[PDB]
Amino acid sequence: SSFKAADLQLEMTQKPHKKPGPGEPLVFGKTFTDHMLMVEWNDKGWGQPRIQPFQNLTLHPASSSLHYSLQLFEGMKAFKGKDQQVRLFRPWLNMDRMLRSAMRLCLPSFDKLELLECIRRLIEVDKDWVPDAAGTSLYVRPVLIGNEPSLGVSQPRRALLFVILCPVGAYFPGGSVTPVSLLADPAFIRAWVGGVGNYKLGGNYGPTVLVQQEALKRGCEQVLWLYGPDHQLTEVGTMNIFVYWTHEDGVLELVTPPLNGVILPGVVRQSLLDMAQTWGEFRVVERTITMKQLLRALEEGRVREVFGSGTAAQVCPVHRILYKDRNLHIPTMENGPELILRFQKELKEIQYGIRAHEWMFPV
Amino acid sequence: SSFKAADLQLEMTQKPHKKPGPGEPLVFGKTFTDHMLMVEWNDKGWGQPRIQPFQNLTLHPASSSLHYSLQLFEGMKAFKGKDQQVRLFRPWLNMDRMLRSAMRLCLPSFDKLELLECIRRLIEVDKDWVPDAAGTSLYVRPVLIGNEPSLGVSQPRRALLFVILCPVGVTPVSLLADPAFIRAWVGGVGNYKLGGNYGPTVLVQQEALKRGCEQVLWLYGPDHQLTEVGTMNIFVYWTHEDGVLELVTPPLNGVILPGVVRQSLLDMAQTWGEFRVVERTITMKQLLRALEEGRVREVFGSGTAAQVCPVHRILYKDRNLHIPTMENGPELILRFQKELKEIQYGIRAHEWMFPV
Ligand SMILES: *Cc1c(COP(=O)(O)O)cnc(C)c1O
Ligand SMILES: *Cc1c(COP(=O)(O)O)cnc(C)c1O
Repeated sequence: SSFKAADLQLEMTQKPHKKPGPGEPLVFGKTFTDHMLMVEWNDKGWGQPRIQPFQNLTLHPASSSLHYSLQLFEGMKAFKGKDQQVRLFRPWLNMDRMLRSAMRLCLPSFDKLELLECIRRLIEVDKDWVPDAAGTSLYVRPVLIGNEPSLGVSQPRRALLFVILCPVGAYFPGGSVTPVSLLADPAFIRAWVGGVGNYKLGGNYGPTVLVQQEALKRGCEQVLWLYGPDHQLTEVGTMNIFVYWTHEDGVLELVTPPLNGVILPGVVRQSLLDMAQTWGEFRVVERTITMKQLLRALEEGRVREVFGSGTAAQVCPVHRILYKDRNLHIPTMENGPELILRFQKELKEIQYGIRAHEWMFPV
Repeated sequence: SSFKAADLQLEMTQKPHKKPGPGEPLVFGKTFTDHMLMVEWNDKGWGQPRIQPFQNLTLHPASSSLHYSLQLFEGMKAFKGKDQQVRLFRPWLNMDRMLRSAMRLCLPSFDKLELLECIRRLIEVDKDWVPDAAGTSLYVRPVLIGNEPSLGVSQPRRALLFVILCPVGVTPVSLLADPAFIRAWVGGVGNYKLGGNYGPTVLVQQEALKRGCEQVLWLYGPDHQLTEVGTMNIFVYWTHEDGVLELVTPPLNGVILPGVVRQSLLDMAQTWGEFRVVERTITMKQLLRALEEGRVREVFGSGTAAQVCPVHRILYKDRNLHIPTMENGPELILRFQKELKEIQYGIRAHEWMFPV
């Protein structure tokens, strides 16, 4: 059986931390709120969920979370409207994804709606920490880790679920959208079919640090993850990739790679697909995109916009790709970027409550 | 630049724990020793290395070790002979591998010989925990984790290196060879002992058990290359297609973890000079043909925990493949086990052993 939100214990902080305040820079994931959610799992099942003061974790040196990466995480945002109302963006999908990640690592199952209610209560306690300035939000970070005090590679008989919160600034401060340049080198592979790249597991990220540093040395901001001998475009850093172009059959379309096992099923990715399909102005498809297809479309002037999608960036433009020592210029910014700006505006209006929408979950 | 063993902080335990005996045969890595090594790193450099009592770690909930798997480990054994002398098996190779793993994850550099001396001093302190019975030893587990209190995916500005010790204690195994499960890929990180390569294997091992097998035979590529057996390297002893008797193991092209036992078996077999010893790709097609022609003598896995482990069956594409390992002695396996034990327990003096 799962832990219940009705069994939630609340321990308030005796020493509250000084809040950043409007005007001061909010660097991504470095500032933390006053409280955290904590739920323990053992042989007898789940314990009662607790909202306790922000504090360090006490782990046994042999904890399987530190030796065999029995760890997963989620990432979603809570937004504060001008009237101080806080709302979460499609959290049910993050709960769905978190459970799939738990099953892949043989970690304990939980009830998705009970966890969501526990998270709603946590954000409610720390509601004053959610910033209200343009483009700002509260990043919610749920984590489930194996906590077995054994060096055997096996299913944990002990686990720990915790949630921490971070007030974060605008990804594009000032409102102006800025593009990223990408390094596309086939020597670096993020995931493989039959692997775990389609799950938000800690293991998929650590190996990317060295690759990102190589991208920075070569003058690029992020990595374009290529897959297969045909160099299929999969991800842009930790974002899903979208290409807005006129296809080889002459039809205007928005394309993104299909969920074949090497793509992480993003919540923003699904939201852009749902939004574009509702408009019905162009074809919306999930199909494999190769470097040779992109190269042919660029020389024929068929590419309008290329972008990445994700919780941190929302919609991020791509203007340059460094491939085979040659610089490929993508006319994303010269085209507005019309579609990116339209997606950003509509997401902003839904997120900050300007538009009523079923996608938003009130806190 | 690096932490020094000369700068070692010693904090001996008060109120020690009860040492186990053969009254209850212990499970692998569940019983721990009295002390542990601990070294902290920050952007200004390494702190003082400490031998302190076995205690819990205190980590910030945003520690990069827990979110982005900035973690690596090592595994080596210490053996106690009849004259009570404790010796480590080729630890210099484990230190080489650990530093390579560290660089791959953008974790801090350290001097390999300074860490080895700190580990020697730690085992020296907990010397009475190392058992002397047949087939028993002390498993040494060094770990290096990222410890930056940031949710940004970046090079950690804080790290933690710790070492814990475990007193630990031939039957063949059956393997599941399903191409649907991939452990590692060329261009990936399967050739490094990173925590991230192990968590995803738990469900695959459960699938092996569900299908009646004991371990997983990891296949790679369109030609179904045999890469690893569980957390062990794979060896095949056969008469190859050219009619020559040989011992083969997959090469270090990126999908194979460079095992210390693997290297030791290759070195030992090369020194004898009785048959051909090579590093070459082994495919399921080659194995199937060799089994039908009666050319396979023995197949086994190698690693610190299991040492030399016989394989008697492989379940591939819903077909059972009997490997005649046990019906061929197992001559080579027994010879490897005998010679390793002689070197390990100090019956025969060798340069491979590091005295504690
Ligand atoms: C987190 C992530 C995404 C985007 O997911 P969102 O749910 O949209 O935040 C895409 N790709 C990778 C590799 C990711 O880790
Ligand atoms: C640890 C390990 C080995 C064996 O290495 P040894 O140094 O010989 O202990 C082989 N393969 C994998 C996947 C391993 O994790």
